[PDB]
Amino acid sequence: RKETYSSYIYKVLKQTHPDTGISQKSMSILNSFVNDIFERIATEASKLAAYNKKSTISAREIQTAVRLILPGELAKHAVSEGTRAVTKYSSST
Amino acid sequence: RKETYSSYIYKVLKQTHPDTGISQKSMSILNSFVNDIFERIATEASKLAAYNKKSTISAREIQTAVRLILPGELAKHAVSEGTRAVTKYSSST
Amino acid sequence: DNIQGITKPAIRRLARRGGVKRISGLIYEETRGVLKVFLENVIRDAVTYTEHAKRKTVTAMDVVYALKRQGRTLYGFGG
Amino acid sequence: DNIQGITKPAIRRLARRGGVKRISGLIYEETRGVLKVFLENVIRDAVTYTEHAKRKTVTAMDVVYALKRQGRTLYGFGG
Amino acid sequence: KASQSRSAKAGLTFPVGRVHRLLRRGNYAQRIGSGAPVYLTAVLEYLAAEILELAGNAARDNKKTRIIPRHLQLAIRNDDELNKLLGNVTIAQGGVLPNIHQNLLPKK
Amino acid sequence: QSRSAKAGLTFPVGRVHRLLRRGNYAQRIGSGAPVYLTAVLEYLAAEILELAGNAARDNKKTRIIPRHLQLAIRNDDELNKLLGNVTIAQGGVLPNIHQNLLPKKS
Amino acid sequence: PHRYKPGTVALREIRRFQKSTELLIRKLPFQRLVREIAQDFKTDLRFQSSAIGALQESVEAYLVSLFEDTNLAAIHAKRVTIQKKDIKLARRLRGER
Amino acid sequence: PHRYKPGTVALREIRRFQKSTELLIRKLPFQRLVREIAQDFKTDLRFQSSAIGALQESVEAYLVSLFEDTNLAAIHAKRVTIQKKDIKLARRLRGER
DNA sequence: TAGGGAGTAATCCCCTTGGCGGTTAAAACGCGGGGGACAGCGCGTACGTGCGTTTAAGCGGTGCTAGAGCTGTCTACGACCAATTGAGCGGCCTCGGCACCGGGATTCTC
DNA sequence: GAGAATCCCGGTGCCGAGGCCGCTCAATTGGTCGTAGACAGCTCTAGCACCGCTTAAACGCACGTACGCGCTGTCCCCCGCGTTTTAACCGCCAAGGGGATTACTCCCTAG
Repeated sequence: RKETYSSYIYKVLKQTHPDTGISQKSMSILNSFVNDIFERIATEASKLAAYNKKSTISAREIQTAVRLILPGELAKHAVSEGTRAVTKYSSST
Repeated sequence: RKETYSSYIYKVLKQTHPDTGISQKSMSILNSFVNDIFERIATEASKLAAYNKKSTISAREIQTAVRLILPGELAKHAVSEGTRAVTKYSSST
Repeated sequence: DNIQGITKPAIRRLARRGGVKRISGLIYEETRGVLKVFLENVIRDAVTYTEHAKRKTVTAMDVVYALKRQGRTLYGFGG
Repeated sequence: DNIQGITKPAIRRLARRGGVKRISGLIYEETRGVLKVFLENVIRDAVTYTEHAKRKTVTAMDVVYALKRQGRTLYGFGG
Repeated sequence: KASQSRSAKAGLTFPVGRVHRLLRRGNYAQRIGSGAPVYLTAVLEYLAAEILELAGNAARDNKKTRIIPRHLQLAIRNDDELNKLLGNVTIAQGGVLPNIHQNLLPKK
Repeated sequence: QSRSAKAGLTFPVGRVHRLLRRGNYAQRIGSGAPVYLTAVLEYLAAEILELAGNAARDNKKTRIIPRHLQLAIRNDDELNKLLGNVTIAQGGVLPNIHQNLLPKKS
Repeated sequence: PHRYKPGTVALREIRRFQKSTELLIRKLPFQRLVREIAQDFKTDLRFQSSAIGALQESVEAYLVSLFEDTNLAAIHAKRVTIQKKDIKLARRLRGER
Repeated sequence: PHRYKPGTVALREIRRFQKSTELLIRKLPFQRLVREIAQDFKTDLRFQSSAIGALQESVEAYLVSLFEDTNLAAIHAKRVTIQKKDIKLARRLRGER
């Protein structure tokens, strides 16, 4: 048993490019890329939460970590996508 | 109510030099040095523990850590003195 | 005129710290343009740390952590 | 003939990947020297990850972690 | 009583619960809030979607139907925020963008 | 009885064990591992204090200044590439004068 | 009528600043500069005194670390005087673009 | 017959090598080199071919980046032919000593 | 199902932002002069080009066996909890190392 | 040979660097239990070794020509220095706004 993200990112590619094939090595690069991005974002958030003497990770410290890591227009588009996703998910009423 | 290390480095300094005086900026400097070395060693030990599917940190992983980051003659001095302290503790259990 | 705060004999003082016999006259404004991006690059990561701390003052504690995050960890002011 | 196992047009191939025009003859042993000082720092860290893991063979994992160390990271073999 | 996963509650195709699992036993914090995996999942959504967009346009730019790592390399190195984010990582089997200095040309 | 005195060290093994366990590095932690880290921190502290002491006595002062600390870190090459990314405060730079910049002849 | 050769007193004051390690940057203009560069994002900013000293030490260390590198680029350029092209090649070889 | 100007078919070879993505070092001398360089640190050491490919890709990227750095330092020095002092300058200003 | 971690909020006190003013090292500015950077031209040789002659990379095929990797089982190291004592932080007190100032020897430079 | 410009020897507050007591949490000791690390034992992938055909890549000698390099004449723009002048800095007084902290509470995140 081993874990990969392959079906999800495959679906992401079929949403915008239906007639496009895939090399397995390309999944190896892109899986390493998404794991590396998750890696830096998560330890930046943990480092920031350890700074503020807090024991809890919420949306705001990863928001600040996204603002710290990503370039500015990617930062603003990423926080736009994240805020609309978390407000859609938070409307469970 | 912060915690400092000033008494221990003062004791070590008087063990090696019975005449030297020290300034507080130097104490802040080498307290930051001690915390930087401790933090780098600690995240490397946690990384090597999580990398070998290992849920406990024992002296073997910090031995590999002080092997891999510290310079070589300092590395084998640190390995020798740390193993000497390890047998001094296990003898005086 | 506030951007003219940094003065040319101070740039000369920084130049003779490097040990250079001859300085041409364009080096001063070149170093001005170099430094202007440079300090703003740590003001970028200082005031966001300050804002996430719910603080409206900066200190010696977040600026050293900004330099430690980018990669010039500095000793003397704690951290 | 091990350190000169790489051949004279091999540095030429790595040269013309780099967009160079004219190449001297004394640089080949010097590029071999920076090969030596690069591969010592790589495989000493690789063999520390190797015999820490109680194995006497290097896998695809410890080499890319060794490469992850100094900041020259490489994708493709992360799984 | 049966309800589906949080990923389509947030309208995302990446797994929210798997990200929550990795954040839980990744020993980053002793307590993890509810809204953190949703935000992180959305960020990974947008990053992967943009990288796949640039790769798909690169593969269309070479008249192929498959994603070669050359397409990934040229899509990353051609664009400049992806140049700044991914400056220190070497793509496996990527190659080098063509550039000649102006003084090295046969100027005559 | 103090564990530092049991291990023959002058550094607070309990303090670094506390910092290691409440630092979120692993679920479980060892017993001789904080002793080992304590011993190596004592060694690096003693060696840098010895180097700073020598750099104090060669310039006639009995007081440690950060300029003496810079003089103590930069001359030792292994320590220098250990701290090749570290800026010191109020330490200065070593005096190096280039031979082409040095004027005259002989 | 004692006129020095140009560069000798430059090297002498280079030596004096080589024993020297004090701050070579005026405090209040740099405080004005950091306030006018920090005002643009969130106004009414209070500043601690030690943060300005940390900023002074970091800008001075970055300046001297860039200046040694561009001195090496200049002495490699078979010249004694520096130029903008040495500064650009220093920034290119150190890699901050 | 018809010849070519020296430095014109070299442009064609440059564009051929900067199109072609293939591997520029033979696998058996490199594997002999890494085996005899890993023998010094530890004996009886086996290897993996994926590790061989990762190592060769790392060093190929390293000579490539170092080599346009050397080329840029060479055209900085108002020359076309590169020399060894360009390599030493590139290593010194890049940070590895 | 539980419990304890942010969250709110009020209060105290501390530092830091303005505002005084003198005075003073220090920057701005203009001026004489001197090597340093600039292009230009010639001398030679070193790298590019080419064909003859290896050679030992590459494929690919097979044979063998270490060693990676999964499972089972055990027990002892370590988290957890309750009581305890001591030691390291801190306010306070006291005094001499070094910077500062004054004046004489001494060394590169012209 | 002279002359700025250093290095070197001696007097002076000082104010900032060592003791010391008070004492409050934080390191130490003991008991319990439930799981994780270590060892034994197991099945097969995969790494090493060698034989042999093919040949494209590599070595070596020959030469020819641009390009690295030595020298040279020259604007000229940086460098030492006198003269204003202008803002930096030190001493200080007052405010009040912002950080620390106490203290209960509830909800939401661990299990």
